[PDB]
Amino acid sequence: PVIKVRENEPFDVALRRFKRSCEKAGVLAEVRRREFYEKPTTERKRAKASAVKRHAKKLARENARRTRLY
Amino acid sequence: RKQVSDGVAHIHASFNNTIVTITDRQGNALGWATAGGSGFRGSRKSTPFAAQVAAERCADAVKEYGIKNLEVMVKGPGPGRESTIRALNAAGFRITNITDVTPIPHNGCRPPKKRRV
Amino acid sequence: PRRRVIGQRKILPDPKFGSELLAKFVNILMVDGKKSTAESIVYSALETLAQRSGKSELEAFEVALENVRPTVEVKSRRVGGSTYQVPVEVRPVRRNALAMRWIVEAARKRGDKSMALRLANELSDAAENKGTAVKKREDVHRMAEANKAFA
RNA sequence: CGCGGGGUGGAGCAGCCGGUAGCUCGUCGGGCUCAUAACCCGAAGGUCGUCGGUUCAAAUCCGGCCCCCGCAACCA
RNA sequence: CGCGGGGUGGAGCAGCCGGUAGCUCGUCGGGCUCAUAACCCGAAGGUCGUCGGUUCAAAUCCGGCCCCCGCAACCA
RNA sequence: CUUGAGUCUCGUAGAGGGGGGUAGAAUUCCAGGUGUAGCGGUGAAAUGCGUAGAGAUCUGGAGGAAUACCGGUGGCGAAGGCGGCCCCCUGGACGAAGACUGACGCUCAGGUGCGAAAGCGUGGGGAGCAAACAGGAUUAGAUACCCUGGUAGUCCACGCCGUAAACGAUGUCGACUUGGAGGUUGUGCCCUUGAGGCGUGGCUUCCGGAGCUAACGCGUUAAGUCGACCGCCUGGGGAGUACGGCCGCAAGGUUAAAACUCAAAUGAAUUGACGGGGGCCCGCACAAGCGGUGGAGCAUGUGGUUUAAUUCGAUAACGCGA
RNA sequence: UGAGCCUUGAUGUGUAGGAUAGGUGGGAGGCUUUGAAGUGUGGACGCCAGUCUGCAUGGAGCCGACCUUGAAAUACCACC
Repeated sequence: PVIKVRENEPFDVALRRFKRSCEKAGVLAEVRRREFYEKPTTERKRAKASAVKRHAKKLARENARRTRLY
Repeated sequence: RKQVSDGVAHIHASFNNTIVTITDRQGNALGWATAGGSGFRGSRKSTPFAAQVAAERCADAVKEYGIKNLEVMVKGPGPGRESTIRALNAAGFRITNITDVTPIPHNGCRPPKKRRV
Repeated sequence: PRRRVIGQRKILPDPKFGSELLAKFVNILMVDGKKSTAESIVYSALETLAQRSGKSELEAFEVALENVRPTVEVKSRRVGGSTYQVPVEVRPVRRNALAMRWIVEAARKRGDKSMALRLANELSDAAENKGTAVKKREDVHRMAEANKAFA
């Protein structure tokens, strides 16, 4: 996330840009992930579980949507 | 002491404590300050405010060097990350570059075990 | 409460000076619903204070109050294992009240003989920026300052 | 006996020119705290071992004495 | 017999100068606690084995005795 | 004889296996520079490391281990498992057409092999992580959880071990039975007029029909409808234990009882209740305030004790029946 | 990089105060064309009031007992 302040650019704006860049990188997230050792099994489980959740969100909810709430 | 116009601010931002170190562009440290040093302990020094004040202190310390331009290198995850740089800006250096320098391995060493809480 | 915020009840201004704040102060002072005695005491305090500092009765009182009003107070969140006192900006209605209460407390404490006299003394102290109420205010501020990291 | 350190607030470590008279833990009050400690604020405790003098500044520089240290030498 | 440790609050471990006379669990007291083993506050329990003396400080240093230890040596 | 089974031709995708190289990031240590009082850690602390100059920061070096992003309910493998890049050796799968062989097939007790992690042996290696161990906390205690360190081990070579919730808790092979939405990898045609259009094969994720099922659910990848072969079960405990055998350096594995004992034990779903599960909401529940009780004296009721008797009851009881 | 020394320079806030008074003795005017007061500032110290001093400019005056004070002028001076 290397950044250079442009000529006649505000500080705040620059900071914001930097933040955005960082977010894009996913650096903080990566750091968080590597704080502690995740057993392979655990890693697998999370990934599959997450996937399942995503699938549920996509399809079941869509089905629900077809019918009106009131 | 020899005055220097341009330098780097290294911001080591941990979860527990922020450390700000102003150095010349070559690597040689001019001054440093910490949230733990600024009169904050435990709960207090792991905060953005603490980090900011550390930064301020650091800035104050490198007054005699007469530093105008400054590039910032931000390391680690923490509260003292955005706040610290803001503080630095306030203190009145022309911030030139804002770099992230967190050490991310490309899967290298095994981290320590996960805490059971 | 949980359900509904309610509008603060109507307060009549005192007969002598025609002030809401004064009335409030008198009420605060009062004990056992003996309002009249309390108001008399307040009046006495004012008069003596006026004599001492010059100015007016009301103006002097206001000035005194001003030196004991807190910009910031603290409250206990305690989200962690140990308790964290957090500062909070204390609102116009509340700040005025707090100062008055503190003053009253100081008066109660004080070693002088008559209540009114004590009150007057307290007021004077406040005006000058020494005494008990002022000290309390300082302490309150100090605590906030200490815990400024939390926001 | 001779010679190098110096002698303090309940103990301890106090900024070459004599005008600064402390900091830690401690005890009490309060603030916050579930607690306790940590944390914040403030408060009582001196002689500067002593006797004197150079000088308005003196414990703060010197003359002697009492001790604590350290010295290294001695002993029919 | 001789020689090294010393002899206490219901048991135990108590700060080289004799002026400090305890801490743990225990019993009572009261609210915490959905319940206590609670956290926290306070309260009754001595002789310092004993007989004496150096001294205003003594159990606290010494002379003897009774025991608990430990000693290592002995035994026709 | 050619429909099953196999062989040949050309391609295809792949973390399939074995061997040997190499790359970059990051951690650790070493040497040196800059620099100055903290660092570290937690819920909060402390142990620990620091003025003998740590932490931070820059330069150079060493060494080990693992491969960010790509990366996907993606791929490959009989299962175990397999993930940077390159080369060498090497196994399987699938498709396209043809050509050939001509039932050569399926299953398999014994038998043989492969078989995560930990563990064992001998020899290397050792950065990080970390059983054991030590200290610091926490606690009534804390031989734990948390913190600071930390050795076997993890890594490599060659042997052994032979087990795991080794799971899809679902043996293998073949045939047949409505559909939809994808993913991946081929391939035929079509103006690819464009990322497309219409098919046809392989593997694969989810939903769901008939049917099946104790229900939950399964549902063309069956737990449906059938056939072939094998493995295995016969109430719970005792027990996957003892004895004996076989195997193993050992740890142990494997095979596998009985007495005695209970009238249950179990599975799925149901209604509640509960949760230091989750969401939404309320109440002087807290918060914000004011005044009390707990200390005092007395009144009064109760417990207790006392008494010849201190009447009996209440114990959301205790100025209560009274 | 430490550290002496012949020497010639600087250095010194009790409050009274012209304000950054170390002390003794000889003393009432020392310096000024081998260039005096005012101005520009380069480097030092610092109790932020100022003090010493380099080079430039300027060319005919600044500082004395003073009023105070336990002690009087860095008016010249030697001793340290």
